[PDB]
Amino acid sequence: AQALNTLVKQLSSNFGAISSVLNDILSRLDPPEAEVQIDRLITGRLQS
Amino acid sequence: QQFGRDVSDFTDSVRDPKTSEILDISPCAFGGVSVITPGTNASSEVAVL
Ligand SMILES: *[C@@H]1O[C@H](CO)[C@@H](O[C@@H]2O[C@H](CO)[C@@H](O)[C@H](O)[C@H]2NC(C)=O)[C@H](O)[C@H]1NC(C)=O
Repeated sequence: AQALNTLVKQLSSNFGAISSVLNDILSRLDPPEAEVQIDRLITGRLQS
Repeated sequence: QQFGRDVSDFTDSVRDPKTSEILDISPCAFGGVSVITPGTNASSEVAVL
């Protein structure tokens, strides 16, 4: 149960990127720089 | 209140701003697909799961 928590806590971590919600980097920044910060969320979540 | 959250911070329930109806939000659907086969020499038909 603590593994499934620890996986699911870190949905909320930004991993140093802009925001833990994708739509807030989608709707609010430039789609070039939106690609930058979601690619930091994609790899950071993929390490977890 | 206007909306609710699950055990995460994901939003699961919403008060409808047009009629104050309390709604719930399911996941749409997803899941895994498994294929069951008797083997290629004996047959070439499958069931899915
Ligand atoms: C939006 O508001 C209107 C009124 O501002 C709602 O109409 C009322 O609906 C209730 C429930 O059927 C009735 O008791 C009232 O007589 C209605 N009033 C009027 C002036 O029509 C309407 O229901 C609201 N929208 C939704 C989707 O519920």
